[PDB]
Amino acid sequence: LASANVDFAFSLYKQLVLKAPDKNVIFSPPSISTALAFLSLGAHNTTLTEILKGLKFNLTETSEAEIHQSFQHLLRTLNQSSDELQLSMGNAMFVKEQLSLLDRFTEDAKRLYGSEAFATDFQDSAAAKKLINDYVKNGTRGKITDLISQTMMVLVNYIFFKAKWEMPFDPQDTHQSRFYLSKKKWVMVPMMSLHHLTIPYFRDEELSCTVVELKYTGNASALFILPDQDKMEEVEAMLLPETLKRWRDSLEFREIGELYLPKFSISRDYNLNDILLQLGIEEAFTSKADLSGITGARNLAVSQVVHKAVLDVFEEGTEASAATALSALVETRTIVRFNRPFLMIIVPTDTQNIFFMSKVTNPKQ
Repeated sequence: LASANVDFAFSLYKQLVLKAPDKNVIFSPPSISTALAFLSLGAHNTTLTEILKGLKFNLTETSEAEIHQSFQHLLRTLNQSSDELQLSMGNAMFVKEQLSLLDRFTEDAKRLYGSEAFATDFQDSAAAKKLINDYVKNGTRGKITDLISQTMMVLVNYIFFKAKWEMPFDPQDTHQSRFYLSKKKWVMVPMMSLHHLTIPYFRDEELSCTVVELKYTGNASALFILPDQDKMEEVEAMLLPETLKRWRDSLEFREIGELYLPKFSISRDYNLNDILLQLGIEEAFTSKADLSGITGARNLAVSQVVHKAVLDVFEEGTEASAATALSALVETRTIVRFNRPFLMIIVPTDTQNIFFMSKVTNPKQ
């Protein structure tokens, strides 16, 4: 169920951070989950089993069929670009001209993942690569080749997101301010702010961090976690499903005098080969790969999996795209200030799933 998608998200995060301990992180779990399951559609035996288990499903409790039904359901709900909250996701395949495929593969891909097919000419690589990159701004790509190569096809999943803050910031309350990277180093950042507000709050003394929730208009919210100084590594160590359930259950309305949140934008390009290997998905990258469900023959193998994501946080709200754009200072009562490394998780209000995960160590990066 959705407990698999959340479980998969924290497992991925732990590995990305071990790869890079002091850089910014940004990724979309549901895009990476759907792409892998889209691939597993033409897989068999051990190759199949490693993918489904790598995704954190309990096979002793769920059949393969039920798993594809869940993703079909997940796709029908997401697509809702109208109620002030825009969210969209699609799948597609680029195939080399004159490449035979099994009727069942083509059919199921269509009925379960809404996949489209495009006749592609890879012999003209430079142009074939640009077309695919332009088609996928935010998303995941799986390059498939001849067992043991060239390029037979590329599977893809893309996502878009745009939302409005339920309590907008005013461009006139944004001021240049400090942001400490270390306990003695900092940079200048546009700091937004709100005054005299009541929002859900909770102080986690166990992990030494502060949690706050800012809603968007529509069925979604953003959670911001502020670890005390030199405590990020300790919060990261306990980033598990249970902790999330506990933070969301402990939130209580409280009044704040001032809230300062930096306006930023971050993007990342990931090569996921090593990571997936660390999670148990191995055989599909070898000669022993069993992807006979695509063309009928065991002559295909996965060579490369990449993920790309962009996040923009500003006065009006949040968007998964790039940016383009008196003010008298007050200081009194209580002051929550996100002027040091923090975490941000975007989750739907009535469900236990996550659309975006990110950590901000340096906003000017």
